[PDB]
Amino acid sequence: DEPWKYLESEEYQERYGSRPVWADYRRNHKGGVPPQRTRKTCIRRNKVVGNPCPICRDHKLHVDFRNVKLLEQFVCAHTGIIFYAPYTGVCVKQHKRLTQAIQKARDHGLLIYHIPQVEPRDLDFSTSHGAVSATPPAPTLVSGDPWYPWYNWKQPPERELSRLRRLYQGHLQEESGPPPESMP
Amino acid sequence: KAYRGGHLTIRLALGGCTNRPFYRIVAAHNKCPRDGRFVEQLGSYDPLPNSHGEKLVALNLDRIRHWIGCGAHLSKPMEKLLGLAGFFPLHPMMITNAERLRRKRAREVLLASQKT
Amino acid sequence: RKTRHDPLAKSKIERVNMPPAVDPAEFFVLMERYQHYRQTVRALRMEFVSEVQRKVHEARAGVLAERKALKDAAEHR
Amino acid sequence: KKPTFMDEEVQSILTKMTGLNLQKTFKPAIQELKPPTYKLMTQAQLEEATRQAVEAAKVRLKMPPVLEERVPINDVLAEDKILEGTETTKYVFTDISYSIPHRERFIVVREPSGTLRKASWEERDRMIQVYFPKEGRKILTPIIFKEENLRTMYSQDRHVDVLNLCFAQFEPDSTEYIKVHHKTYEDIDKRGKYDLLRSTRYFGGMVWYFVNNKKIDGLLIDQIQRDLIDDATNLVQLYHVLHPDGQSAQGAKDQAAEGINLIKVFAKTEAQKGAYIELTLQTYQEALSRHSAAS
Amino acid sequence: CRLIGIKDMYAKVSGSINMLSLTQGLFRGLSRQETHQQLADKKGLHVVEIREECGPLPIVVASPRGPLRKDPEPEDEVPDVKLDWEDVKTAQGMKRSVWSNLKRAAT
Amino acid sequence: PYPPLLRAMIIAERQKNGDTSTEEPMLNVQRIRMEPWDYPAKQEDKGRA
Amino acid sequence: VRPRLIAELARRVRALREQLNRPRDSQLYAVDYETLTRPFSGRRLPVRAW
Amino acid sequence: PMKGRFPIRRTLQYLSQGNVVFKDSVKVMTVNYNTHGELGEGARKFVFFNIPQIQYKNPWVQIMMFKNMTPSPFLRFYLDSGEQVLVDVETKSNKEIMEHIRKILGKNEETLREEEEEKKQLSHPANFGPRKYCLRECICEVEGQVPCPSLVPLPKEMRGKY
Amino acid sequence: RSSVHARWIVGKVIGTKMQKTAKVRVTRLVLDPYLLKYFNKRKTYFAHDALQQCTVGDIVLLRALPVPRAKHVKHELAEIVFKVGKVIDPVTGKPCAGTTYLESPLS
RNA sequence: AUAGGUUUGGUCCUAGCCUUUCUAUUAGCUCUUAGUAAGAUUACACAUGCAAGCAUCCCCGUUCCAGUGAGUUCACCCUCUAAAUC
Ligand SMILES: [Zn+2]
Ligand SMILES: [Zn+2]
Repeated sequence: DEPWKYLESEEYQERYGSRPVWADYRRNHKGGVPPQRTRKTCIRRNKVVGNPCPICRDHKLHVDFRNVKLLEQFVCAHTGIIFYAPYTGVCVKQHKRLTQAIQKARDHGLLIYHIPQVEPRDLDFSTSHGAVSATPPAPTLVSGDPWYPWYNWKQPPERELSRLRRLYQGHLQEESGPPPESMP
Repeated sequence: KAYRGGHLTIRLALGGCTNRPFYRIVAAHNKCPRDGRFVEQLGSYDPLPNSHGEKLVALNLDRIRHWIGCGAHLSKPMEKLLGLAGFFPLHPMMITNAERLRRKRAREVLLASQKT
Repeated sequence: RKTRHDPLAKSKIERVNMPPAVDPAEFFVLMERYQHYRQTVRALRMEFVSEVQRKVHEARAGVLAERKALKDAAEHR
Repeated sequence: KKPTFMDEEVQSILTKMTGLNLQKTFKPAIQELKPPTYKLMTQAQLEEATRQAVEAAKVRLKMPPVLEERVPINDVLAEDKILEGTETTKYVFTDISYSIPHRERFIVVREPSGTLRKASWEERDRMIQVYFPKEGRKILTPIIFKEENLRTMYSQDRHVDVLNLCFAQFEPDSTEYIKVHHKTYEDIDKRGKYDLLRSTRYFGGMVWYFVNNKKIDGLLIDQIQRDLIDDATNLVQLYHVLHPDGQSAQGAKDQAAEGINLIKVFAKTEAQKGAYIELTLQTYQEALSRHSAAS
Repeated sequence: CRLIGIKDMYAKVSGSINMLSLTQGLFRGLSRQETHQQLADKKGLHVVEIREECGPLPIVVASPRGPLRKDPEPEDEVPDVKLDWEDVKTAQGMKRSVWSNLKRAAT
Repeated sequence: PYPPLLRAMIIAERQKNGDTSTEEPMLNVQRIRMEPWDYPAKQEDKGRA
Repeated sequence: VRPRLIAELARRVRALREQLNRPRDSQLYAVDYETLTRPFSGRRLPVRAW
Repeated sequence: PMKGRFPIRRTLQYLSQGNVVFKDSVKVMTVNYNTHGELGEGARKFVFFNIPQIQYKNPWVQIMMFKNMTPSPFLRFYLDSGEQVLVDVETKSNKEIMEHIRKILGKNEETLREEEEEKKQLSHPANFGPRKYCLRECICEVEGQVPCPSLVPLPKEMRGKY
Repeated sequence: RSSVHARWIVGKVIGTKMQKTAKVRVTRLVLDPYLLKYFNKRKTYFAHDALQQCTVGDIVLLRALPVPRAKHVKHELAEIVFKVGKVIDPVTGKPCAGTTYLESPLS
């Protein structure tokens, strides 16, 4: 179950050698150009297809982020690009799993890849901006008056209230009421 | 086209999928389709929460100022969001709905107190 | 949507457009909040209009524009 | 006034500490490969090509600025109690613009308390990376900047690339950048692969951190083992400038020391393994006697 | 080229694809290659390589075994070389083909 | 007063362009009139159907 | 461009008919006072004016 | 092989490898050159090699070439203010003519970079439109944010299954 | 200013059979994009001349008009750049026939 | 195109047709779930239901959206400039 043992064991160098795993698979197709996709899976239900892919033909070959020699076998050596499924021979499912293993090993550190030297994001590196320093506080904020004092409820005189009632009587709704202050 | 009568409008344009709204702040004519010719896209507004959760929005404030100076008519969610920003005053409608919720929650607190 | 020559339906041949019931103080403070908000956004819009006009005027003819125009003419000659 | 990192004499001597190995600076990396071009010249044009390669190496080896940490900003612009309790999840506003600098743009947060707080440094960097993306930086913090990952990759001897990923992800004034850089410097002081950090743009920051927080014994050791003797004398000089109230410093200007004697004065005064510095110095002087007899 | 040992080239054939002329033309070209040492001995100057992978670092490959010529090469501006229209078509991007860059098997 | 983000904008840009000038940013309001919901318009700016 | 003479003629005579035979305010703003329905319009009046 | 003596003159990198970008004052460029005589060889090579590059980098300037009608080869430039620049090119080279016209009526490098900076001002990153114009189409792509429903299924907060 | 697209054009006179009008042939260079080669494309302009100074075969400079006069007359004569036969060399401002000096420049 | 098959008693050359690749519509046979994109062949005829109201009377809008591919160089740039928003 735990990988990194078969790859250093004896049966690997007996069946395969210094050659890669995929150096023996030839996909069967209508001749000339192969289809520009492999099968989606070799293992349908719990049965294997007639010509298994290099990953699917050996159940011992487990794939994860710690299986670094397989991962560097399935990624190129002179270029930092991953081998595609028509090039290698693995399924679409196995290609997705091998890719996820590649980037999981890449951000877990157990795989070699090139990182370019990056130029600094900005030119001026000062922190003397109003967005990255303090600001002179508002008069309301040094006090506690609400900003834009027309936000506060202020009851009109009942003369204006009765003028409103004279305008919009008949279909008049219920009465007034000041806001509470603190939510539950 | 020509659009006999009309004006520019800073508004939200839907660009998401089903059960996933996303809005783009654009400068479009009022008489054009919602997802159509905008003269320029001012920013972005995601109302959905992030994994951390912050409901994103970005505004190109100088070009917003430019199109307001050119005469763009703001739409009701748009002055809602600019008031929420602090580029515009807070909106009387939404502080009034805050007030309506004040009184509604006061009523349910009183009713629950009578229940208990 | 409909055009000017579409016949109206019967449920809109008769249908009353009943008015919302009006609350007094929310309505009055709502009018005051509306007039205050419209006044301050009118001020902000006037400021932005003046800013755009100033930008156009200084781009057309400021001091650096005349400076680069005279440099171009002198370099040409 | 104490000379900071960005001064002419310290920059020149730090350049000499770094050194220029062309075969390490311009090195074959595993990227996409294009067929190579071939050119046809004399010895003089070959020397001109090597000079241009040296100048390009200097451009590539221009030194990133070492800067102090930033104060965690907590500034409430406004607080709207009427807004408090209306919405649930916060709102981050960004002035994206195009010509404003990134440390000049304004980004604010509105919370369910009604507080219009200016955005923190981490939220600031995340929103700048979202709306103005730079290559290499991801807004989610990489899992490679965790203890076991950095340990494994230090064991795989990848410290230049630690500093590369850290430069790509974190701004130099950030606490995470500061912590990762000093943790890498502590690991390289524990084991020590200064040659693995030579001819790279982090050598000067490493030397600056060590002479500021004094652990330069291994630097003297590796310098006089690898015959970087003018380099070692200049490093003792940098120490004497940066700490002028040290007994190394008054002993040096009392004895008018100039070279290997400056190194000896330092090792007699404050070197924590000064017996081993003297032992390496006298073995080096035995080697000097050997090749002087050879000369 | 698996029999020879060559691993990385591109080859396009045209005209008549006859096997018995194809193989003989292949052998004629590969045996009438010029190497960098012979090139350097003919011109009298250094042979250098400039890779995009390494950078501006000049990598000397072949130096003359005799004297070094001291007059520089004549920089013939706008040279007279016969280009290929398929190469120029591919370089400028009007080579529209549904067959060229197809994902095939190994080698 | 100016809305708080714009207040931050303009006080920031003035202390970048030089003089501290810590007065509160005010703008003229009495220029704008206060015509309420009563004011009649013009019939030729209007028009009969 | 082949001219649109008949369209221009229709426009001109429509403008002339609108100018000459315009409906007047008497038959425009009349009110059937029991059902609040104006003639020639067919639309009644809003709830704030009954 | 491509037809012609020098096939490099039709390879779209020679054309966008010429250097003269004319100012907005000039409208007509006239090249009077001599087919014979050892002194007009620079003008002949300038007509042969550099006129396509000049026309490619200045698409709206009318370039007219004239044959053996005057005993000396010269360039004339007709400029919108009304100017008529004369540049004799007898006993010169094509590179000399290129440098001369780039100095006299060529736009400066700083002006070209400023124009290109205005184009990069037009190209903005933070906008979210289609891939033809912008860089990302939605924030369904940016990690952390809730993904697109097609790629990742949404939880049952969605409508219908409320 | 002018609503005419062509501000300054240099062309050749074809015919002078219209009163106070000259028919001028303007030849621009248009890139054939497949061959990537510049070929002359010709357009006929109608220029206004008040003095009947231009004969056929002349090389003329035409300026734009602020508003076109006729249906096609959108340009006016600016100068007779090269009169037929009697060609004054402008570099050495001397009369010449072609490739030779009718009057010697060392006069 | 990394090309392949096919003229002949046989070879070489020129040549056409076809194969190998990808996408779309329809037909046959056969089909488990979940999510998401997209969804008359016909500018042929349409039963029926709905799609334009608002609003203190005036106005405004129904001249927009939505649809279709019949026709077809009325779409782009410059000059001038009328509605329209400030
Ligand atoms: Zn498989
Ligand atoms: Zn999506």
